[PDB]
Amino acid sequence: GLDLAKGHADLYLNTIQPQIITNISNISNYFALQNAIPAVLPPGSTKAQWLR
Amino acid sequence: VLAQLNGDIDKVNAAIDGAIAGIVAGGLLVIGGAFVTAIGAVADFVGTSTPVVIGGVAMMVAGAGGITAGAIVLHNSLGARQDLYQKRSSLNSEVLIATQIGNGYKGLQVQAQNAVTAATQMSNAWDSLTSDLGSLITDLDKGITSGDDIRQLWLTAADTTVKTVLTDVTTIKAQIAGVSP
Amino acid sequence: ASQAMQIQTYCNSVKQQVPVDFSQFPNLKDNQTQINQGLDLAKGHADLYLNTIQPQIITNISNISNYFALQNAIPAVLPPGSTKAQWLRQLSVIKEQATEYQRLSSDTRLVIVNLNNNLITDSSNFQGIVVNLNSKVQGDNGVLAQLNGDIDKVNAAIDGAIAGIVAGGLLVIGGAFVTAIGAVADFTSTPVVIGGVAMMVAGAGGITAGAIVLHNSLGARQDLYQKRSSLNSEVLIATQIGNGYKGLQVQAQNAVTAATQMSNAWDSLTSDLGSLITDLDKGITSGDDIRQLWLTAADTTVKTVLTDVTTIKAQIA
Amino acid sequence: NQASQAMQIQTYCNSVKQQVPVDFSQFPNLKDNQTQINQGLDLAKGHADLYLNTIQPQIITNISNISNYFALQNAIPAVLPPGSTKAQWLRQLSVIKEQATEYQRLSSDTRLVIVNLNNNLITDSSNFQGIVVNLNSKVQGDNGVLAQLNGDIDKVNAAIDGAIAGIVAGGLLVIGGAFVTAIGAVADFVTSTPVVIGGVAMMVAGAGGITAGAIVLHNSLGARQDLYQKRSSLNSEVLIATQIGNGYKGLQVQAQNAVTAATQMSNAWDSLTSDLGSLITDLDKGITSGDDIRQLWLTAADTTVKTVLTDVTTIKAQIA
Ligand SMILES: [Cl-]
Ligand SMILES: [Cl-]
Ligand SMILES: [Cl-]
Ligand SMILES: [Cl-]
Ligand SMILES: [Cl-]
Ligand SMILES: [Cl-]
Ligand code: NA
Ligand code: NA
Repeated sequence: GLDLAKGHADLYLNTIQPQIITNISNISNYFALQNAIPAVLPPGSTKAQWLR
Repeated sequence: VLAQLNGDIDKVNAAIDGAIAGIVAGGLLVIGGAFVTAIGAVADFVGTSTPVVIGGVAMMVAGAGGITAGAIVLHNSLGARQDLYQKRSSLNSEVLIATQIGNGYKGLQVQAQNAVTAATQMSNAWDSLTSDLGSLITDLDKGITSGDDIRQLWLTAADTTVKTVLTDVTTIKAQIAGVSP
Repeated sequence: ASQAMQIQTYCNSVKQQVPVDFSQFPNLKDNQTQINQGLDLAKGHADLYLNTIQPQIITNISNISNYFALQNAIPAVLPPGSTKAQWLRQLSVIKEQATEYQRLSSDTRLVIVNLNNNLITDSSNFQGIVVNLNSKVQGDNGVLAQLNGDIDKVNAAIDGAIAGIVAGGLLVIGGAFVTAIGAVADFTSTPVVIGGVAMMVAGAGGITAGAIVLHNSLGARQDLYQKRSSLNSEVLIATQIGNGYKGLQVQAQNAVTAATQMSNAWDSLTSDLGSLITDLDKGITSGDDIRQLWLTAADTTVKTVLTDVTTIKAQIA
Repeated sequence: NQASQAMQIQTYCNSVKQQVPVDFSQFPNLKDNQTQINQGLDLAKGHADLYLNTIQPQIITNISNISNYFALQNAIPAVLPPGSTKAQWLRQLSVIKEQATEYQRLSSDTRLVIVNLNNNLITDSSNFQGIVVNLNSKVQGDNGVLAQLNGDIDKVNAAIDGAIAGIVAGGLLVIGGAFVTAIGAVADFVTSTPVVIGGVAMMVAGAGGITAGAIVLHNSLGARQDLYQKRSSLNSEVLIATQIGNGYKGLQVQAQNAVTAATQMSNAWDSLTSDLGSLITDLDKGITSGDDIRQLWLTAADTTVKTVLTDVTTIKAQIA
């Protein structure tokens, strides 16, 4: 019973926890892009470019 | 099991109490008897004083019996007693640990359930972002908004709320690294 | 103290312990084999950390730390004077490099997993030692209570024996006086010279009887208080070692926390390198302004990798 | 080291969510405490979740929106700004007044959310106090009983001491009698039946005492064991109630602290609402007033915006 429980703990510690931490990198990256958009499209740029 | 062990301990402790009682009683009979045996002996050297010389020697034999009997039972018992009290303390510890593991599982179950909630909230947060970007794409395409005012939205957000999210990211990473940002 | 300093402390501390010898206590034979096996293993783990893992972690991070110190940014636009051809090679070489470092980061994390399990094992074996000692002492205390009771009871036998001896002595002195008055009382008086000598014989009886019961009782009492002194010694040793292992247990538990924090720190580095790899790859295979988007994002991401590097370096010092 | 108001509620929430429901199925005397605790807990977790993923974000949102708008409009033009028709100036004031009115409503709405939060916390705090009280009364009861059991065990120990005394007495009579019986027997082979009877009498009496004592003993140890099982059971029950009790006492404190924090949040939002109201009044009375009276009200509105910004910083502080 105990051995199995430790198994469950390991799965959390070495499979799920990293996935959660990766999630923070993904959030960090999404916002890196979002704040880049207005830096690469100068003031007054095609609706076409913006949509891409 | 525990009930049996306690029973076994009660017997051994009783045996030992008994033995010691024998030894105290024994000693008194021997001293008492040696006095009776000595008076009865120099009363036969003058009637019918054998009735007390027997009683006196009876006491001494009984006494010496109790003493040597107690001594056997005692030296014999003492080793077993330690073994019994250790068995009990061991069983108590092991039952307690078995219970603790069970409680541990219950707790882990709760942690996992809380993790589901948390993960679900994360999915929904991403879904709002995607859907909200979709709305923005639609609004631009239909001509409700332009890249000139959308730019201002994002830069305002960069000045405040997005900057805040980025801060929280640094802070979270620090706290799970055990470091002071 | 840094995470590494905490594990380092635990390791140095565990290595300094001495194996136990409870051969004088048959009741602790099993605790001994448990403690010594546990200890031996723990020292193994400690050595591995001190001479293999800690240096390896410091190494891998130094290499990463240096590379990104140089490449502290990503050119998003096309630097002054380069064919687009050269720029794509320069981005591709960084992407390859980053991929190599991601793998190293990921490998470091596996090392750390192993470290965590070693620490968790040690912490656990120690908790077990304390528990098993506690239960032996709990047992000995039940017994000790009984022995104290048993000693109190026997003291009665000894008090009795001594009473017999004093009673005897008084009869002898009393009788010797009656025997002496009865002897100079013909001046008719053999009835009291008998009573006087009877007293003396009875007295001498009580004295030699009491002396047997006494030498016998003191022996039963001495036998009991030897068992007690033995149990007291055993309980004292178990407690001494117990407290030792309780302390070690704490150090180990703290080490687990520290190792777990290290894991998380490396996971951020790996994930963040992944983001950088993606951003570069999607920038290398994209349109003119889409390229700039991804490369700008990659530049933000490098700043993040540098942050992750400082964090790991902090954990170490 | 003192934590923000939101951090305090956040802590309580995270703390309550991590609790495990109890199972006192081994203790019939605690069946009611169990259903009370588990219901109380379940509800509390509900409240916690609501705070963590709905209310706290809502509060942070509303304040961000307010914070941004007034960051831009950090002042009120009390005179006619360089190059504008009086007509344009009145539109610019009217747009701010409309905007402020919108924010006042949002502030007021946030306050209702907080009221709800306060009641949730107050309910949780109360349910917890109740749990502790009901556990305490069960333990107070068990302690009355325990005292009696200890007394009862002390009494029975007499029966056991007696039984053992009987057995030792018996043994001595048998050994004593076997010696008398043996001397009386080889005194009849030298003429002594009066002592061979006395000797055998002793042996029979002794064997009687021994087998009698053995019954009384095995019987008494059983009565004592029956009593100390009830005691060990009560001790277990008292120990569990105390363990959980102390847990709920602690939770109760966390909740009480959370109430205080939520109440402080209420008061902070009340100041913002009232202060926005003052700003709305000052603008409205400045838009419909004389030349220098207009300037009075608009100057007052400008002071009032500074005040709104202060109120905003206060709320932001409460959150971080
Ligand atoms: Cl060994
Ligand atoms: Cl490596
Ligand atoms: Cl041990
Ligand atoms: Cl009950
Ligand atoms: Cl709202
Ligand atoms: Cl309750
Ligand atoms: Na170990
Ligand atoms: Na709530």
